[PDB]
This record gives sequence, C-alpha cells and structure tokens, in this order.
Amino acid sequence: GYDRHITIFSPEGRLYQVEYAFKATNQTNINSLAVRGKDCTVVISQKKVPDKLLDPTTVSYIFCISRTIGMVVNGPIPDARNAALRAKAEAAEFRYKYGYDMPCDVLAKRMANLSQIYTQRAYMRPLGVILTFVSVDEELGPSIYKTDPAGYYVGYKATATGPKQQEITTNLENHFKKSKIDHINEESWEKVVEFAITHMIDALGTEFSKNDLEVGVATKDKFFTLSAENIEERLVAIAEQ
Amino acid sequence: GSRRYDSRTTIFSPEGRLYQVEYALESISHAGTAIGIMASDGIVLAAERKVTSTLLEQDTSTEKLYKLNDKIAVAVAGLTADAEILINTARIHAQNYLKTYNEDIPVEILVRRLSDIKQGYTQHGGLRPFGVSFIYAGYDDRYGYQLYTSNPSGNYTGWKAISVGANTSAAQTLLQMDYKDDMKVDDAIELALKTLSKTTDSSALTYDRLEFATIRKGANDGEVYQKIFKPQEIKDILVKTGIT
Amino acid sequence: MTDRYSFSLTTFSPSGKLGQIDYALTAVKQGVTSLGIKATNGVVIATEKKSSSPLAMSETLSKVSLLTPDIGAVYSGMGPDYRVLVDKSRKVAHTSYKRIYGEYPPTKLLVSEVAKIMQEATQSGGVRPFGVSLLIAGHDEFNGFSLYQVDPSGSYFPWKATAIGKGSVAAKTFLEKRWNDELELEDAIHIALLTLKESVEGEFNGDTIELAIIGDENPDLLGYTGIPTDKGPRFRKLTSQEINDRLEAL
Amino acid sequence: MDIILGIRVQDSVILASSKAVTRGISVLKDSDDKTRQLSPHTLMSFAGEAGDTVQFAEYIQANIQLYSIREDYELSPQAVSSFVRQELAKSIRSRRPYQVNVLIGGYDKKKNKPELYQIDYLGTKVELPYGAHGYSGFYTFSLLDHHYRPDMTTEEGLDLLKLCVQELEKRMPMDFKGVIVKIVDKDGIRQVDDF
Amino acid sequence: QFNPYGDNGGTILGIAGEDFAVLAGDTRNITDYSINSRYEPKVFDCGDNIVMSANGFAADGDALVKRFKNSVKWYHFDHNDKKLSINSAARNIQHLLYGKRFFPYYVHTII
Amino acid sequence: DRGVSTFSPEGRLFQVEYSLEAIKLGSTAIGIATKEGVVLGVEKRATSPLLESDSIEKIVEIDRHIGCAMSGLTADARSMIEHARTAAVTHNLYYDEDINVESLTQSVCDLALRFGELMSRPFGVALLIAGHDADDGYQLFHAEPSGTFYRYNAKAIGSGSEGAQAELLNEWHSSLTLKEAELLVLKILKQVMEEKLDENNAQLSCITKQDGFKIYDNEKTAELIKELKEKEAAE
Amino acid sequence: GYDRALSIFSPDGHIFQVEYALEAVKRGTCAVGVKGKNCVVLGCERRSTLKLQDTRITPSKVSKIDSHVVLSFSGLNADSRILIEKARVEAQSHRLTLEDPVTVEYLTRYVAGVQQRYTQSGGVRPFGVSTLIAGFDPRDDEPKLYQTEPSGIYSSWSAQTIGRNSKTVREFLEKNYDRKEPPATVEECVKLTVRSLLEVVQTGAKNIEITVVKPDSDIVALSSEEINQYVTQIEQEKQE
Amino acid sequence: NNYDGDTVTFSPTGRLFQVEYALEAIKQGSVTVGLRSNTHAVLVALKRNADELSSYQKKIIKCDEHMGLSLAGLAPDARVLSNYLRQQCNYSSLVFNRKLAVERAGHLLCDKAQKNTQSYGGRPYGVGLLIIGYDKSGAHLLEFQPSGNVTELYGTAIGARSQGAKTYLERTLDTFIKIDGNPDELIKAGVEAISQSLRDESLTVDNLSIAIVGKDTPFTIYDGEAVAKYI
Amino acid sequence: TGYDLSNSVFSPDGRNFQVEYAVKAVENGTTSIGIKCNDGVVFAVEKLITSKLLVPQKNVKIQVVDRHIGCVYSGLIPDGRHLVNRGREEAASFKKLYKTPIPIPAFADRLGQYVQAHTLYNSVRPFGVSTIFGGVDKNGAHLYMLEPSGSYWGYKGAATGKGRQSAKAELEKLVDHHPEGLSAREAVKQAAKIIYLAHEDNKEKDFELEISWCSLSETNGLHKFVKGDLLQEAIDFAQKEIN
Ligand SMILES: [Cl-]
Ligand SMILES: [Mg+2]
Ligand SMILES: [Mg+2]
Repeated sequence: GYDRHITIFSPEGRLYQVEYAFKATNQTNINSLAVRGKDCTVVISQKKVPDKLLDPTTVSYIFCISRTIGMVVNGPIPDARNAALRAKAEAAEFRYKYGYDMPCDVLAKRMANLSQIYTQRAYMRPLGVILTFVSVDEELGPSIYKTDPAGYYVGYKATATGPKQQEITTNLENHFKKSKIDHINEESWEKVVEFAITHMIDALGTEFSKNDLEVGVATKDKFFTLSAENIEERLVAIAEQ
Repeated sequence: GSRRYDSRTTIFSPEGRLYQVEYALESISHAGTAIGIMASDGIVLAAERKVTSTLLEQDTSTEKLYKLNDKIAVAVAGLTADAEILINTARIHAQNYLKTYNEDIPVEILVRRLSDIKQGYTQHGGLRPFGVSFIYAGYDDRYGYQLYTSNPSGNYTGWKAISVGANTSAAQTLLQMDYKDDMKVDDAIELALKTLSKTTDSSALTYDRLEFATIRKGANDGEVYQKIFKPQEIKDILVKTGIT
Repeated sequence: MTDRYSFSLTTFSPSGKLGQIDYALTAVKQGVTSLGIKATNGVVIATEKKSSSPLAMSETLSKVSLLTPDIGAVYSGMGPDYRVLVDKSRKVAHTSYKRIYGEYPPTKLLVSEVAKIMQEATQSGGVRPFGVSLLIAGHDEFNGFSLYQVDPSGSYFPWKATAIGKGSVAAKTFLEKRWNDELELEDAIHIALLTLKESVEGEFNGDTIELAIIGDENPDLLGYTGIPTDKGPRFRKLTSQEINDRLEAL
Repeated sequence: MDIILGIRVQDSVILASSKAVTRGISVLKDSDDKTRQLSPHTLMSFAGEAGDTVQFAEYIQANIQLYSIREDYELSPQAVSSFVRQELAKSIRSRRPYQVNVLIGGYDKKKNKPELYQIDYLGTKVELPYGAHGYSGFYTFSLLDHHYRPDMTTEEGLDLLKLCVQELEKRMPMDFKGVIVKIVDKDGIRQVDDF
Repeated sequence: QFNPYGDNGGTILGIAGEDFAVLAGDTRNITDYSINSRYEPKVFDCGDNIVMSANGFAADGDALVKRFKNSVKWYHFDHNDKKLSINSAARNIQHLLYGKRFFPYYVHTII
Repeated sequence: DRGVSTFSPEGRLFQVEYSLEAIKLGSTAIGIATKEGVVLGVEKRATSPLLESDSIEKIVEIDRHIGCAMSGLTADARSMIEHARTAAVTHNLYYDEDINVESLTQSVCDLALRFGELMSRPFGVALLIAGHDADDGYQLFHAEPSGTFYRYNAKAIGSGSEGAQAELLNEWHSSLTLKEAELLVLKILKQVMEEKLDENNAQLSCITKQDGFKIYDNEKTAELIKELKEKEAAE
Repeated sequence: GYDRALSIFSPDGHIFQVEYALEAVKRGTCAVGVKGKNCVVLGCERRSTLKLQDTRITPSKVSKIDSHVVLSFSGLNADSRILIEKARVEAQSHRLTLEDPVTVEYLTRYVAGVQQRYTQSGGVRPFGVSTLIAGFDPRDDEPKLYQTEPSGIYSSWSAQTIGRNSKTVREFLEKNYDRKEPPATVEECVKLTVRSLLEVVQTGAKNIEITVVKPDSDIVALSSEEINQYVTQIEQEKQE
Repeated sequence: NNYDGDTVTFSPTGRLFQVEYALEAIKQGSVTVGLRSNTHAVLVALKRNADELSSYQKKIIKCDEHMGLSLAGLAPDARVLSNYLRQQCNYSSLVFNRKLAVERAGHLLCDKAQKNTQSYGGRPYGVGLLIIGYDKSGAHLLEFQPSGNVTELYGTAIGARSQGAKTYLERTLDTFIKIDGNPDELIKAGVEAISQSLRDESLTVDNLSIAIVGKDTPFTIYDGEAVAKYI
Repeated sequence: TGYDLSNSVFSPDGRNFQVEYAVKAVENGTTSIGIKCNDGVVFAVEKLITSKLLVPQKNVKIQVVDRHIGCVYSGLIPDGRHLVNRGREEAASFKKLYKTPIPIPAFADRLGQYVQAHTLYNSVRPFGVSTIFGGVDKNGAHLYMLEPSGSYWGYKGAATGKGRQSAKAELEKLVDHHPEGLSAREAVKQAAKIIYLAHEDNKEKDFELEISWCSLSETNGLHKFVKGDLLQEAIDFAQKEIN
C-alpha cells in the first residue's frame, strides 16, 4: 500500500496524499472569509493566541505578497510561509520581466501550477495549505482567487475556508440570493469589513474582541492589514446598530 | 528514502529472465495481430486494428503501419504511443545515415539501432521497457527484400514470413503450412489476409478493421514503391481474394 | 534534496497491465462528460461547467481552451493536469513548429506533440501519468477539419464524433444514431446539446454549459486589418447568450 | 606536405604523392608515403599541416575499418568520400580545425567504375577525372586538359602522369624528391615501385 | 593591460662540496630603481636537510617554496615519516613547476 | 530493501561481512615472509581438465619490488591491480624512487570502502601483497575489502585458511631460509587442497631484493615438489 | 541518474544478480569451441523452433571482432551485441595507438573487464552472456581459445562449451579430446566439433553452424551442405 | 526495528538507530585513554592484533606538529577524519599563518560527522576519536563521537572495557591535572589508567602505544622499545 | 500504516509523523530558555555534568550569529550547530547585499524556511532541535523559538527541552507580574532561577549554568556571554530562591 505514501494513482483513480494534505489544512482550527465591495476586496480571519508567552503581533496568517496583492492562508504556518515567500518572489520577477504588476488571478494560477507539480512529481510533497489571494485588479476590479493542494483554482464572488467553512459559505450564499449582485454594494471599505465581520459572527455564532480577529483590505494600488485598534473601531460600529 | 518505491525494472529473476521484458511480451500478446510476408518480387504487411467503432475516422487513422523512409516500413504491435517514440528516432537515424554517407540506410543497420535502444532500457536506467514489437519490411541493394522483427528485449531476427501480437502461435503455424520460397506478392497478399481471417478474435474480417501495405519493385523500372492501402483499396482486395 | 526518483513509477504487472495508466483512465471515467462532433464545414466540442460552489465564478474556469487560432481543446478528468497540458501544448506549438515554419501546426501534429508529453509521464522517472483524456478539435489548410482524442497512455485516435468521461458509453451510442457525413455545423451543435443534456443532472443553460467550435474564419476577431492572407481565427467559443438561443430550438 | 596528384582512367584510379618531408631548413626524409588504405578498394592521399595530416588520415582509416568489420561489407568510394567530407566540414568550425587536403581514389565494385574525389580542408568535395591540391594543379592541369581521355589505359595514365611530374620538376622551386605512385582498380591497391 | 609578472631582482648561488653544500643569496629586494627591503630572506630551510631558493619574481618564488615545504610535510604523513632525499625533492619540484607550464612560476630555482 | 552502507546492530557493515564469506569460498593463497625474501603461493583450482591451467593468473606483479596474490572473486581484483600498478609507477614519476610496500597497500585499501548509492558494492576478493623496500625490508600484508590491512610474518587466505594458518602458527620462525619457506608453502597447500598438488594446479612465486618479483616456472616448482616428497618420506 | 546497487552480496557471500545472469546463459543455445594444431573451430546451435526464418539476414551466432579474431556466445542475444560492438571499437583503437592488432588474450581481457564492470556499477545489471573468443595473434601460428562469463572471470581452454546442455557436450569433449595430440587437420577439428554438437542438437540439418578460423586472418563459415557431409559421415561410422 | 534501515529515519521515541549502531562499533574496538595536565597532553592506546603472526593495528595518528588523535572503531573512517583534520590544520597555517585551535578542530569534526547523519544514501562514521593538542590556550583533550558530539575533557577513555579507566581518571582527577613540567609522570598516570581496562592480556612492548604533546614538545608517537620504559 | 517510516508523507490525519518523532528527540534534550526584556534578550541553558572529567566553562552550547544574534537549542546538539552554520551564511549574504545587519524577524524566516525545507523530501531527515534565538535590531528587541516542523513565532518568554513545562510556568508568572517590562540585569537573574527550577526534571546529575544576553544599554546591542561576577551574582540569586 505505497500508493498512499507518494503521489501516484490508487486503483480508484485517487491521490491519497493530496486528500490528506487537504486535512492538514484544518490543523490550525482557523476560519477565514473573503468578500468584495465596489472599490475593495476584504479578507478576514480568526486570530487565536493560546499561549500567553507568545508575542501576539507575530501571530499572523495574512501576508502582503506585493503592493497590490494580499494572501490569507488556511493551514500550518511553515507551509504557509513557504507559499508566501514563493508568491512574493514570483510577483517580483513578473514585474521585472513583463513590465507591469502581476495580477491576482495570474499569481493564483502560477501557484496552482506549482501545486499541481507536487501532485504529479513524487519527490515533492503537496503543501498542506489553501491560499486565498485578494486584490483590486486594474483590469478585472475586485478579485478573490483561491488555490488548494490539488492544484485547483477558481475566481470567487466571495468565499470561506476552514473547519466551519460550510456554515460561512451558506450564510454568504443566502445573502447574495437576496441582493442578486456579485458584490457588497458599499462605497467605503470600512463598511465592507463591518459586513464581513458581522456575517462571520452570524455564521459561526461567536462574538469577537479586537484580538480575536485579523483583517486584510485590498484597495486600488495597495493592500494593507488592519491593526487591533482599527478592528476595535470596526467592532464598535457593528455594536452601535 | 526513494529506494522503498523502486520496482527495479532492470533485474534478473532467479531463473535468469528479465521480469519486465516478459511482462511486456504478455502485454503485446493482447495487441492486434500484425503479419509480414516476404516474396521474391516484394513484401506484404497486413495488420488488424483492435475492436474499432463505426464512428472512428478510418481514412485519417494510423495505429499499425508506419513509414520510416521511402524504402522501409514497420508494423506495430503493442502500445501505440511507445511505438511512435521509437519510430521518430528511427526516422532520424535513417536521415542521419543518408546525410553522412549520401546513401539510403541499409535495413539491418536501422533495425539494429532501434533494437539496441530497446536493449538499453532493459540493462540500465531503471525505466520500464518499451511495450512494443515491430515487424520491419524494407529493401536495399545489398540483401534486397528483408523482413525483421524486434521485441522489448531488444533482440531481433530475420524472417520469410512472421506474425506478432495476438494468436502468433496459431498464425505462425498457418504461415508455415502454406508459405513457399518461390511465392509472389499477389499470392502473399492472399496468404496474409487468409491467415488474419482465421486467427482473428472478431466474428468476421472487414475492411474497417484492417491496415494493409506492400513494398514492391512494381514501380516503373529499377526502384521501389511503398503503398499504404486506403480503406477503399483494402475493401477491394478483400473482395478479390474472396474473403467478403 | 535532488529528485532521487530516477526510476519508473509506472511498470508492467505480471498480466501485462500498466497499472498507473489503467488507474488514470479510471480517474478520467469519474470526470465530467465532454464530447466532440465533426461536421462537413466545422467541428464542435462541448462539456458541462460543473461548478464546485455557487459562490465560485465559473466563467473564470475555462474547460474549453484555445491552443492555436485554428485548434481548440476540451477534457475529462483532473482539471489541474489539463491546465498544465494546455500551457505546454500552447508553448510546444510555437517552439517545435511556428518558430521553425512560420505558421501554426496542423491539428494531427500538435496532437502528436501533446501525446508525446503524456507518453513521457508514463515512462520517465519519478512521475505519474496525466489523469485526463483530451478531445482536440482543429482545422488546417491541407487536412481540413479534424477531431482527435488523446488518452493518459499517450495514444490518440481520430474521430467523426465521440464522448469521454462520466456518461461516455451512453453518449457514444446516442452519437452513433445521429451522426452522418452530411451534417452542417449548426446540425452538429444541435446534436451536441441534445447529447450533453442526457449526462447533466441539474441546470442546463448557457451559464452551466461550455461550448466552442472550429468553423469559418472570424476576421472580426483578428484584431487588425491590412493583410489579405490573414483572415482570422477559426476557433470560436460560443457565448452564454448564443447557447441559450439554440436551446429554444432544441 | 607538398604535391599530391590524382587521375581517373578507364578502369583504375592513379594517385601520385611526393616523397619529401621538409622541416623549415632541412629535408628530413625523401621516402615518405603520404597515403592510407581506407578499405581494400579505396585509397586516400593527403597533404596539409604537419601532424594534422597523418592524425586525420589514420582517424578516417580506423572509422572505415570499423564500419567494414561491423557490417562485413565495404563502403562505396562515394560513401567514404561523403563521410570524409562531413568530418572536414565539421572540423572547419572547430576550436582547432584539421588543416588537411585529401584525394580519395577508389574502385566501386558494384558499378565497376573507378572514382576520384578531391576534398579540401574546408570540406569542399568534387568528383573529377583528374585532380590536385595546392600549387600542383597550376602546373599540371594545362597538360591534363590537353592529353586526357576518359578511355585511357592505366599505362597511358602513367605516361601522362610522368609528363606532369617532369613539368613540376622543371618549373617548381621546391625539390619534392619525386613521387610514390599507386594504382587502385578491381583487384585492389598496388604500388608502382619504379617511377 | 595588467602584467601579472614582476622582477624583484636578487642573486643566488649554490655550490656542492665533497661532504657539504652551500646555498647563498643576497638579502636585497627591489622594484625598478627602488629598494623594497635591505634584509628580505631569500634562501630557506625546508626541512629534511634541504635548502631552497626561488629567485626572480618574489611572489611566485614565495608561492613555490611554500608549496614545496607543504609537499615535504605531506610526504611525511603519506609515507611513514620517511626522509625526503634531495633527488626525490628535485623530481617533486619539477612537477610543481611543470604543473604551471602554460602560466609559469617566473623564477630560477636552486636547492 | 535496505542500504548498501548499512550498519548491523553489532556495529558491522553488512556488505563487508558478506564479502568476507565470498572470500572464504575462494581458492587458497599462502604468503610467508623471511629475511631472505617473501614467498607467495596459490591454489589454481581448475574447474575442468580442458581448462589450460597456465592461463589461471592468481599471482600478479605490481612493480619490480612488489608482488601480489589473490583469493575470492578474482575478477574484482583486476581494477585493484590496475590501481596498484598505477600508484607504484606514478609515485616513481613524482619522486624518482621505489614506493614503500605499506604505502602501496594503503593506496589499494583506500578503494575498499568507496561503495554506496563510486562503485555499487565492496570487492569480493582478498589480497596478499608482498614486497621489499629499503626502510622496512621484506614485508607481507593482507588487504581486505573492509579497508583494513594487517602486516604478517606468514598468512593464509581462502577456503583452507584457518587450517593453514594454524599450521603456519607452528612452523614459522624468524630464521627461516627462502628454500625452507618455499617447501613450507607447498607443504601447507598440499594439506588443504582437494586435488593432489602438482606443478600444474599450484603456483609459486617470490620477491627478493636482488632479482625482484618472480613467478616460478612449472619446471622449477616441480623440482621443489619432488624435494618436498623426499624430505617428508625422510622421517 | 539511476544509481541503484542491483548487484550486491547476500549473507552466504553470493552475488545473485551475477548468478542469475549465468542462468540466462544456461537457457541460451549451445556454443562450442575446439582448437586443433593449426586451427580453431567454433560450433553453434540453432534452435529449430524458429522456421520460416530468413537465414541470409538473421544475425549469425559467430561474429568477427577483427579480421583475425572471432566471438561466439550463449545467453541474451541483445546483450551480446553491446559486447561485440565495444570489442570491435577497442580492436580498431588498439590498431590505431599500438600500430598492431589485438592479441586474442588482450581482446578477451577487455571484454571480460567490461562484463566485470557491470557487476559492481550502480544502476546496471550484469550481462546475461558468456562468450567464446577465438583466433590467432598477429604473426603467430599458435591457436587461441578463451572463455568469459557474466562475473568477469576469463581463462584459456583446449576445448570448451557453453549454453544449454553444455554439461553433456563438455562430458563428450573431456573423454574425446586428447591434449598430447589435438585434431591435426581442419577436417579432424570440424568433425570433433560437429560430433560434440550432435550429442545435444537434435537434427543435423540447419541446427548446426560451423566457423573455421586459421592463421593470418583466414576465417570462413561452412555452408549447410558442407556441414551436412560431416553429419552423414559421422552417423554412417556410428552404425557399427 | 522498522526505523534502522537508514540514517534518515527517526524512531517513534526520537532515536537514530544507525547512529547508535555506529556508536556500537566503537565499544567493540580496543581501549584507548586520553588525559592532560596544564603543560602536556597524553594519549595511551592498547593496540590489537589479528593473531600471533600479525602486527598490532596502529591506533594513534598525527595531524600536525601540535595536534593528533587516537582511534577506536573502523580504522578507515579514522583515516578519513584524520586526513580531513590534517587539511584543516594545514589550511589554517598556509592561509592565516595560524596554528588551528583544538576547540575549533573539534567543531569541524562535529559538523563533518553531522552531514552524514541527516542525508540519504550515506552512513555515519563508525569510529570514536580522542584528540589531544597544545595551542595558544594551553593543553587540550577532546572526545569525538560519530553522532557529532564533541566534548572537551581533562581525561577520558573509549573502546571496550573503557569504563574502568574512565573511573580511575575520575578519582585521580586532582592528581594528574597538577603533573606540570613532567612528561614521564603524566604518561605513567595514563599507563596506569589504561591498565584498569585490561583483562587476561597485559601491556607488552609491541602491544602498547603512547603519544604526547606539550609546551615545548611536538606531537610524537612512541612505539616498540620506546615504551618499554613505561611497562 | 507505514506513514511514519518516511519523511514528508502525510498520514490520514494530515500529520507528518517523522517531524513529530523529531520533537521527541527535542523533548529528551536538556532545558534551554529565552527571556525578552526591555531593550534586549537573555538566553540560558542547562548543561548536564555527565562526569567530573568535563572541563568547566569549556563546552559552550550557546552560539552567536553575526554580532547581534544569540542562538541556543535543545535536542541533538550537532543538528543545532548545522542550523547555526546555515544561519551564519544567511546573515553574511544579507549583510553583503544590503549592508545593514540582518533584522531578527528576517533572520527568523531564513532559519524557518531552511528547517521547513527538511520536511518536504524523504531524502532528508527533520531537525532534531527546537531553537530559541533573538537579538536587537533597528526596530528593537526580538525573541523567537523555532520547532522541527519549521514553525516559529515571536515570544515574550520561551522554553524547550525536558524541563519545559516547569520553565513555561515560571515564564508565565514573569509576564503577569511585569506588564510594564523586565530589565536586562533582572532577566539574567530570572533566567538563572528558571534553569535551576527546571533542573528538577534532570535532578539525577548536577549541572552547569550558562547565560548570554543582547541589550541596547548593557551590551550596545551586541551578543555577549555572562561571565565572572555577573554570572556568580545570578547563580547566588538562583541558589537563594530554590532554598
Ligand atoms: Cl506556470
Ligand atoms: Mg509528490
Ligand atoms: Mg577542393
């Protein structure tokens, strides 16, 4: 039974190492969510600092890949940083060679192709991570593109990743069934972050403090993460209505 | 490390057999029967396509009979994809020889080269062998008309009439029975088709389940012509010989 | 480090079976149904856009891909394996042909190059076979319209019409009854939509179906004027609206 | 080295090659054989830069002898000449090219015809009735143009060759110490020991 | 253009007696018309009762002596502390010098 | 399966220990060192009477002052001899002198453990290296596939090794002559050999300072065999 | 590159891959070598399971390495071609550098060296081939006959056989071959070689190949009829 | 058990069995003892013979004029590691005109042995070394294990029955460290230490091997009748 | 089963058992700690005195990277050294190209990516060490801890080895009782205490205390070993607290 140890086909036509890499994805027990506004793309993720000895500022699963592109990861931090460093290098090389900033969907495809190679070549293992890329692309506008260990990728109106993804997914599905549009009809990113946090609270059924969340925001020509005080301001506005 | 997963394709059994070569030959025994018959005035190549469909575009299809150069052709039995890798290599060798010596490559030299490539995969590299057996039909000014066969071991032999693929035991007995040395091409054409008609696992031998070819000095004066038969021409020769 | 898997992972079993190729074909069998039909003045390839989630934008995922201006491809099996094959197929069309002969390759030769790549993954060291079956439709000046199937083994066959994947056995039987050598492109598109409806469970419309054709030259899609010999691509992906129009006359 | 001549007559090829080997100031040898037998019915004479000449000739010889054993068959003069040309054409774009000019005289046993090929160091091949390399042609070609006939006997070819050598001995400044003459025909290769 | 060689001047003298040997050399080191040093040792004790001097280009001279002293050391390791005879040392030096046949040590060596 | 360079739980390399078993199956070779010279003798062991026994070369010259005898998978020894000869000649080129017997042996033994996943397995042959140099005089070494070499006053390797070594234990003393050693090798070979010892199925050789390494003629060895028979019948 | 150690020692001190290569030789068609006083004869078995064969073009069992040396074999046919090619190249390389053709012993030592190399190199299996190498050294009239095998050991033989049922024909040769007086003529040597094959072959028709090598590069292969005459004469004397 | 097929595999309790098996080869090897004072460092090694006709395997190797070691285990591995030390000692002298520090020599050996324990295909070294030396910070004694662990000590012993000598040194610690400016007395303490590890056999003239390095003493090995003084 | 025999193989859980087995080697090792203070960091380690023959203060375990980073580790000591050698190459190339000395977070990732790389293939073994490291850069003091998996985080206090639970409990008290912060000289004293308290898990053999520190005020941001009087002062403080 060595067809379960390396990336070769089982009699069922299945790659078990790919399937087990998907299971490693939920090892952190963290749930992430991404949504699109008019002028922005917002990504939120649960922040859990269990040890009091940890420096909480260094505990992060959101990465600044380029000036425009941001990436949140669902999976263990070593594989997350492996993917982050590579995506950064790929985005920088792209700009040098082709003279313009790497689009979010192109980066997602490139990282997905790299992931595909690990599912075919035996010596390389898959990374146990799901990479959600976000930006405000200069051609396509607000963008969410997600990659997994199978090498699969696709664009999203909105998306959710983690142990309780299905609850978040269905919550988001129902909202977009009402509004009948592909985005959050809102001018300011501040309110789109408030929407994201609110709908995660409803889906998960848990309340959040400023240190329980981690937020990333993509606007035209820059991506940035919110501080604990920026999130606190966000939580105050939610509670006051 | 990686050793754990190595099948070790290039090793002897306790009996002194090459496992993978033997299993590749087992694979080839399930392939469509290909027959070659050498006559005094030409060579015949006849081969059976494997359980085809009515929607298969036959006139543009090629799975059995391939052209290496103007003088040499091959009949394939086994993995088609593997055969095409080797065929392109053989086509290049023929052209290299032509460029170097300004003369068309002698048939045996081409056969040896391909057979040596197959041999290499059984002795070194750790890769699986090519699951292919060829029948080489060709002509040169030294030995004239020649029939050879090679198999995954890289061993090749010369023949007057030979079969590869499925039911070779039954086919070779029938050829051994009706073959004679003074035979001609038109007679060999009939023998090849009659042999396939009896050994076939299909209910009846039809034009859409066959590929056919002849290498003839039946070309205007001292020169050789290859003829890859078209679907309509295979249908005509089946009626002529009295099979359909 | 170093890739220490320099040995074949696909090997002949005692029965003469290449296990990994058979298992790759099993993966193709599980895949979503795709099909191809050749007409007298064109070819049509079609498949179902099986959306993994309704939040996902299925337009961003292209199952039908342009390889050259006159050649298109569709698959059944593992999507990621298909995506990298399309990338390699597009590149090999340039490196091993266009940069040599100054023109795009004919369908059969590009198919041959793709097949070679798939064969090598069946014999080379430290790799598994590709888990896809391709259907490549195309046109060229001297061979005309053609349709080819390519399997994980690297074997390829030319077809008048065929289907691969989930409901291929039933679909091929359906195509055998309908196909003839006097079909026009519009008739083939009509048959394609009929055939594809049988294998689809849920929604059946232009947004859940991907369909492209190899047909007449499209000078409107060329992007420039001034060179008479350049008349535009024969490959054209049908829009969501164009599909729905023909579903009313279904 | 200096002078190498070749002439194809009715039924044989005749190659004449100088015997002198000069090292700047002194003539070190006056009996040098500037030729190699490639196969029983194929002879190659050569001239060019020191060392390269013999190194190249023996390298070709070995390759043809290897082919002869492998196939149990003698290559045609045409085939041998093409092989030699390719080697020189490969050589000219190398780091250090072979500076060697050759004449290949052979009798084709299949066609029953003598054949003379002239190939220079660039890989420039020509089939000829008579040929030369270096300054040898400048003196001899006018005599060969006049007297040559395609139906000449071997004895007539030798007489025409003597007239060529005499003209060379009269008008060339260098003393090339005479020539070794060899004949290539259906029976093989033999040396004319008195010339 | 960069010239990798230079002339540090100096003069050395070796004389073989009946049961002794001398290797002498001046201690002046120069470039062109300038004096670098009035006392720069040029003749060296290399062990095993061998003395050596590589006169000419001092950089190559120092490099060679350094490599030979090293060769003596490794001769002891590899061959059980055997004494390197003067004839064996000479042959060893030939190989050190010819090793750089096409980019020579620009020195006249005496042992 | 398992690594080629794997250690056993006892702290031994499996492959080296297994190669030692192959050497035990090999034909007997015996070496005896004296102050007048070192003697090397071997069992030829022809597998059939049609095999021309003089073509069995199990004693070999490395240099004029160094000889070598082998036992085990003798085909494996050819590259070891080639390396030894090259090392001997190369050292003479670099140093204008003969190379020490120990240094030669050490150079050969450096090849031994160059195996892994370099060659694929250890050598399946043991060597008796005998020679002379000015520093340490007449010497006999036993080079194994472990890379270890022991110096010996006398040594036997091959199938009859432990029986022969016990015999060499009793017979050897520091005042042996060359002639005494020759007869002693012949005596012990005859004891351990399956077939009856003669000049065709056994070979002698020696290394002296004056004449260097010499393989003995069958006529010369035959006389020493006849001399042996008479002296054993003498008591 | 593929570096896997295929040829390795076993607990009992055996290299099984080298021993299994010998089993492939045991399966191969019988080959026999007999040297007379002024000639060597190489006999070879052709299994008659394969008829409808083209004997003009089918690879012959005996191969010329040079004009004065020949090589026959038993075992894997494809493997033998690699050894023959290497040997032929080395024969021309020796002539080019030494200005003298190879001795029969040298050529044997080279081929045996190649075979040995494949028993302790990574990523390769041993040759499933044993060879009989025969001929005459340049300017020498003494016959030479050597044998090699997968392990790489080689040795000279007055007469020897390899391949299937070689045990039987070696039995025959051991009682019929006299060293003090070997086959004085070509006839006697060929006769003894055919006789030895007739112990094993089956039919004396196209199943026996004979090649006679004489001094000064005089090598000739006997035809079917010439061999058939020996077969006829042997059995007519036997009927008594 | 299932985790001892190669060096690249941890066991479930976090053990490297191939390294531990390599460690076992040292215990099979013959005993050797190391000890130092503030002025001198001494190696004492019990050499082993194959039989009565054979020589006694050399146990001590010189690396430089100021450094050397004694071995226990696979001798060819000691030759490789000692050769490496010779080169590193030599690189330091040629490039920096500097004698290699004994502590830095240990660091280099540690790192060379480590690479063999983390990579596939290779194997650990099957030998233990006792390095002595005298550098700019005085006398030193190191103990090398093929796991990679190198340890600076006052005295120690490795090989078969080495525990007896190691206990003796542990008692004598306060005495032998004070033997300054007296090489013969320091060697005596080492010969008395190695005597605690002997059973059946005793120290003879061709059995005993001693080395010493110190303040004004180059690394010099004593064998044969040179050590008869200390028997 | 068989998922734990080869490195880089996912089990059906989604776990790499070989990395988890490397952790067992770390847990078997001696106790090492790290304490982040006001303007720097303090490292301390337990050195087991196996025998009287060990020369005191000679077998140094803590290692310096560049001139401003300190590294200490528990588990397989050679693996730790190999990792530090790499760290020194990384820091050297960073300073070569960018002039400035490598920042601590930048340095942390360099080690992290290297250790993570040894979980990607079956041709290599995971590192059998948890490394505690840090120092002072332009943005101030940083303390990190890096595991066999390649996982690392920033820390206020860090501890690993056989007495990690004991140490962690003590570190947690300091964080609670000093929210405004701890001074460098305080941290050295506390580090000595914690190692002494953590020595109860290795109580069979006696031990030797080793401490180092980087501090902007006390060491000018450079890594230095705590020696002589300051070391003895910390040992006295530690010995007073256990009694
Ligand atoms: Cl890509
Ligand atoms: Mg993989
Ligand atoms: Mg010309």
